Amino acid sequence: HMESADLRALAKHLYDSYIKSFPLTKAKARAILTGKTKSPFVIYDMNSLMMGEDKIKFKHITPSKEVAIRIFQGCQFRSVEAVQEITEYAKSIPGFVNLDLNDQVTLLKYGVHEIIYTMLASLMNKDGVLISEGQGFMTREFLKSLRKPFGDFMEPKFEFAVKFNALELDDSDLAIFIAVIILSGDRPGLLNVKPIEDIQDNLLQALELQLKLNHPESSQLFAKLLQKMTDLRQIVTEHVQLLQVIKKTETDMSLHPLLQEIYK
Amino acid sequence: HMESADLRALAKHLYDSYIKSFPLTKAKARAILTGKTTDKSPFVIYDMNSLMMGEDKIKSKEVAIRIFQGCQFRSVEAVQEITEYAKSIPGFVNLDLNDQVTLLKYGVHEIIYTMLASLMNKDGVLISEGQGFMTREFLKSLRKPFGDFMEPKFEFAVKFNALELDDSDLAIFIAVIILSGDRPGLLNVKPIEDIQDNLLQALELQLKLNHPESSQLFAKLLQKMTDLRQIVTEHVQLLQVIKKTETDMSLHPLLQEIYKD
Ligand SMILES: O=C(O)c1ccc(-c2nn(S(=O)(=O)c3ccccc3C(F)(F)F)c3ccc(Cl)cc23)c(OCc2ccccc2)c1
Repeated sequence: HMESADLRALAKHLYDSYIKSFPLTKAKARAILTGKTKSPFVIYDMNSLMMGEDKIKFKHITPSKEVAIRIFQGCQFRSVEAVQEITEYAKSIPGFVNLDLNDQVTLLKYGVHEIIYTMLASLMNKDGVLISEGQGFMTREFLKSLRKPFGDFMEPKFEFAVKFNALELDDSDLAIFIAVIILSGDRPGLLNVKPIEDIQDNLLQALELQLKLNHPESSQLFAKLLQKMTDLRQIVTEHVQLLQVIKKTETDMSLHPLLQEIYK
Repeated sequence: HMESADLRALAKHLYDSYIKSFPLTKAKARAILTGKTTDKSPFVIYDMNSLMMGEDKIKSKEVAIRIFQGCQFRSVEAVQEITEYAKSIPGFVNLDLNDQVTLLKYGVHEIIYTMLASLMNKDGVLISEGQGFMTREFLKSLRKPFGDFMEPKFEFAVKFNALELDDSDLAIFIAVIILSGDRPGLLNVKPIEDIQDNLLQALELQLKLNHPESSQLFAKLLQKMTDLRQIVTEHVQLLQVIKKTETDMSLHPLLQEIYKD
């Protein structure tokens, strides 16, 4: 199908583009989280949150007065930013911009949720999550302690991330894996599935070789990573069901109509 | 890590046990569905009266209920066949007893829909050990919530069947599903994942030898476990609607235990 040297070329192409499109790489985030590097400002309670916004000025925690909502909303602000970074990255995947324009939009629409969850694990450990390009760190305990349903909104993301991180993928692995997710030929409404699965076949070959060369001791890591695509689809659907319960319950949630449109 | 000849021995073992455990194979089912055989033609059920004639030929309540009850009777039989097969998977019966139960609890339904695809084409499904064939249209036309019970299984089967797996492939794939270390409540994840590693190596080699032109079939088959998980969840939500609506309607004790939690 594809020759080994071409698969290495595709892997390197995707890695180079992944570094340019995403500001905070997994390699950099792990340096911050482990204490192996300007320590980030830590948000662990209500007062430290108040000081963090006053001193660091986090752009997702600014002008809807209740903290739990403010944080919940802040997460959606960052997610919308991440969609644009993922969209730019996808343009670098060989073949993608040659696809039918509606199919490109469909692949991004249904794939960004899975990729956001995947890449959020890079920024997490069992104790919290990096924010604002790594300058802040919000503790798991503070997040889980948010009232009513907002506390239980955050914890599932940590539970997935802890399991996903046990695979010990690095950025060069993740760049191919993210590409594989985007090129899923089973998204609803696709007009021309054939070139999408043709590209995914190439990407899967490149991921397989990448994993054997970069983790030669990690038996069947390729298979195990593919099994995580089950966890991703399952958690996205759960996430959707969680929002719908918020939307139908919480009357303090309204933003400026123009803001509501941006985050539709 | 395992040797090539050891992986071929494991595939042959599993295929052998699969033939012993499941009376209606994919190979037999396809001979029935494709026809050109006067000794294996099924009686076709497409409406009430042909169902009426079916009782006499294949051998007191509402039709949609009788059909539903029939599936649960067959589901219990399938759980029995699947449990027999699992005991033959090297290492399974050596596991902690609670884990054996847990793997079966969460695995039997994913396997049932996998092997049900073998009995399906786009127009209907074989029943009663291949003697009957019930049309998709007739099933979809059942009243209440029962009409929508089967259609998602058909939608999966049509896609899954496009992979063109045979029984020797499916024997390893089914084993991989059972030995899933991510089932909730498992006590000893590590020995389960050691077994699945061997099974995954064996499935990979099997697919390369038996489908050499079918690029990345291994990867594409594993992505199908996502479709399986979704169908189980849909089915469970349908049962709960039934439990709260049909209060004269009982489930088999074996089935009730599987669906608890
Ligand atoms: O930098 C990043 O790469 C980054 C990306 C995403 C998120 C985040 N998004 N969301 S989300 O809005 O629910 C959402 C929306 C659409 C689709 C998926 C999701 C989601 F999968 F993740 F669940 C979150 C919910 C909980 C948590 Cl802990 C994180 C997120 C992110 O959070 C950083 C953050 C944390 C606290 C306060 C402010 C910012 C960072």
